[PDB]
Amino acid sequence: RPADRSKTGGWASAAMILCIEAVERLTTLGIGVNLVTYLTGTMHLGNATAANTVTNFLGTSFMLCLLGGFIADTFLGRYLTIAIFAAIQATGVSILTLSTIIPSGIQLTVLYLALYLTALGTGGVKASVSGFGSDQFDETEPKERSKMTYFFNRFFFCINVGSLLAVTVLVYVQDDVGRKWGYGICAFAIVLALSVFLAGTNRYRFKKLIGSPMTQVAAVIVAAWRNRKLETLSTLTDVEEVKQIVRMLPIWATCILFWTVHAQLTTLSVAQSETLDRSIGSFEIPPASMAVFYVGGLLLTTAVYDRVAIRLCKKLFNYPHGLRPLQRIGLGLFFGSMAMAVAALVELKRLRTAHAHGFYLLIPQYLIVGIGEALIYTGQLDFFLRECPKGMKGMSTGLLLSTLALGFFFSSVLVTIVEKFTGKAHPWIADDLNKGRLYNFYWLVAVLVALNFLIFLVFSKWYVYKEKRL
Amino acid sequence: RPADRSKTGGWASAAMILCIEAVERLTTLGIGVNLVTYLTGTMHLGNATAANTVTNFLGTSFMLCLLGGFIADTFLGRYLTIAIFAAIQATGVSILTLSTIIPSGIQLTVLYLALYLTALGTGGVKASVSGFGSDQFDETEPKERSKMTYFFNRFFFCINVGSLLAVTVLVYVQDDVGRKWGYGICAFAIVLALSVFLAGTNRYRFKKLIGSPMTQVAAVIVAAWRNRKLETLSTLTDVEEVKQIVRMLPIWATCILFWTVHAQLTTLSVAQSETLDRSIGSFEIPPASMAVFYVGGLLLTTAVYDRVAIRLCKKLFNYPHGLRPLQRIGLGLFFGSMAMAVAALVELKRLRTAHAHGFYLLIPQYLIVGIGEALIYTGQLDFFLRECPKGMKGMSTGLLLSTLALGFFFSSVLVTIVEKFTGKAHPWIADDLNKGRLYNFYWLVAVLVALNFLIFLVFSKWYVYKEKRL
Repeated sequence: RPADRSKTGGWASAAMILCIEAVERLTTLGIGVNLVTYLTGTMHLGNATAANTVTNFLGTSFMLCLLGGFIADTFLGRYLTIAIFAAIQATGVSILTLSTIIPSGIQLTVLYLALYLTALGTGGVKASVSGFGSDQFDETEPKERSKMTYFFNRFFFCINVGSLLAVTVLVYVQDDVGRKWGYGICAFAIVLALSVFLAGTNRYRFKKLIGSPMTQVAAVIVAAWRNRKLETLSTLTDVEEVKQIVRMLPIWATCILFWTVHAQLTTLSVAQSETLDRSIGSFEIPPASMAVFYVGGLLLTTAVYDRVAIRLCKKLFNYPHGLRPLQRIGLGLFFGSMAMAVAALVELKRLRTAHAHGFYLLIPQYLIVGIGEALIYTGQLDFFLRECPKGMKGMSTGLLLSTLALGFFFSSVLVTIVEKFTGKAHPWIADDLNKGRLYNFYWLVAVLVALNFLIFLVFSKWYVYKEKRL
Repeated sequence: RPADRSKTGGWASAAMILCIEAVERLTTLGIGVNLVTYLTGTMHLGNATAANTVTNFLGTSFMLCLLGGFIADTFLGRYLTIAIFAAIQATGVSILTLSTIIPSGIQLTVLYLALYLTALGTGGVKASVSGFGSDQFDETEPKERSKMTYFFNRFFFCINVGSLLAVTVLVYVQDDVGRKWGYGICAFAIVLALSVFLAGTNRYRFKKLIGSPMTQVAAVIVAAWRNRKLETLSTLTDVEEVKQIVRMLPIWATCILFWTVHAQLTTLSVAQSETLDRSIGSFEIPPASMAVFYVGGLLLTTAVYDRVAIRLCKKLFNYPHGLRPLQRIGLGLFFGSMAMAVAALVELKRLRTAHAHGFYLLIPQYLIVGIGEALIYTGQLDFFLRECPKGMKGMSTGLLLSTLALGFFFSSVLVTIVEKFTGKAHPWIADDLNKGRLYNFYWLVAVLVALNFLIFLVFSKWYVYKEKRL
């Protein structure tokens, strides 16, 4: 409740608060990755619309985080949003466990509820836990500057370990050990982390946060039709501030498509996994445990790049960031189409052995995505961070969240459109890959993103001209 | 965050806050009444070892309630007490549910925590939910007073339904269905209410509060030792009022021996239940489920009195209630030893029969405790409300909780005393009570309560002669 006391508002906060961060982030992977294998095997839904289902939860998961961020900053507290939404997911992620214990009519209503309740909690929690660990920070930071970025960096390459573990350990517990423990532990994980965080309310110092920027971006959007009827600095320097974001839009819209190549990764590649050359010597590998190559492919890249960035910046005379304003964004797109087409070539390189009459076959597509991801993500971030003012910086992260969600919603559209393409005989979005076609769909995304790549470079020459001529 | 809002601070306060009170209430009985049965044949403890582990829990469950009430009245609010101590209990009971599904040296280590975690949680929740949901009260009260008092009697005889069902179905879900669901439903029940509570942190209005007597009493004790070496209005008003709290004390001290008798019904009388004439036709009744006769006893003795109050107030010229101040306690203390006399007499009629070669036999004792309770409570409560200056009105519901907690401990002291002096060839409370002499343990209680109630009568004369002169 009162004014700062350095003998209370300290690491105690950094500890308990960020417990939920690992707890939530690891649950989103744990649940997310393998939800496909449940909706298929356990839930009986058709492969085409068993994937479709998942994207929309993921799509929500982010659109909710975008929607919930505003609620956080503008309404009743960035603290309370953690408390309200950790309690929302704990309820949602426990109905999922009870959903794996009680008994597709009523069974779906409960499932889609439990999922879009976990899509709700995650959206609110993720939007604040990160910014509440931050609320510790100081003016010129006396010792805080070193105390902060030592723990936070010791916390980041700590959740990387856990993120590998959610794909590795938790998928084994879901596929082999039964989804009762699989989802059940996630339920326990969040209830524990809720008391831990709420035990800390005391050792915390709540900071006065300003809810923006959209707050003004919408009054700009309302004055659209009062001006239609008409058809000092709020227009002199603020409308010319909103008209600067609409410029990110072409480049921003282009990104969405990478997140669909990243979506197809968890959906069908996991369903392709539940067939391909299974037995690993003595034991067996879980189908969904394939995403390890993407998590690895993600890790390794930024582990190498943030050691070789100097070697890029020295050979080619450049600014602090070793050729990544949007350069790294184009590179990701290049790999975006690579992974899809490789996955399409391999798709039939498995079929040309199934019809006429595996573990390594699905390794490229995942590995190519991870590399393409670490390149497109640290590109996207360090784009409108550097290409927007400080009262709009990190209100630029709002463009990242809409980018993601849109790509997952678009995969559902992409799969749904192809369902409305071929009805009779065998379509290219089947229930059985050993019977029906699928490589065709993997080529469609490989082309839709190859088209996008040429579409991107057109906007590349146009946006560089917007910051230099004007 | 700013001020009074009749169009905002509303009935969700009533709706969404009190459910935790309701959940906790069904969670304390549902676990409290059983537990002994779980520690008998599931955890495998001795009849005198398991029933003693219960009295410490339930005592500490109020010793905390006394403390949590002080936390709400002085530290980081009445909303935060609910927010912290519900999640704690939801952590605690989920550990207890996980205690009944995972694999005694390290099994009790996990079970005792999950217990005393439900105790710390339960305590803080009880001592702040009721006091926060009632936040609807207004100065002169504009149409509020009506909705206010009605909602609570649409809640108090709502939680009276479910408390009766907690002895009925929840016990049957444990004793028959399995302690997995038993504590499992108990756990989900609290994780749902905690989500609902925090969510409606809008249609809630919080008030600024301070809460004694505890503060001033200790501050008076501070002066007693700092002025020990010596052996203005605070000396004339603050102490002359503190002296008034030293007055309930002998009455308070006597009531302690009622909760010792009460505790036996929840613990030791559940061992006299399980071993006696089980089945009722085609379907059997759970051993713990005998408390329906106690719960029914209370609920009836209450409803019967709440009609035959005016009938005996008009016969014997009384003021607002039918000889309800300290005359009220007396009956409960006599009925306290009465059930200890009756149950002992029926014990030998259960034992002397078994050596010579049941469900009806335990109905008397449960009712006698229930009857005496609704009398001792409307005595203890309707005492210090009218028997202490209004600055400490209801700031003596502690002088209620302290009588309970100690009453539970005094029984834990009683069982440990009898075991050391009478053990181990022919013990009173042993591993097998048929191969032991139980009946005489009651004569220690029955006569103790007969002697304790005797000193109560010896005090009642010296009270309305030494306190009435003020």
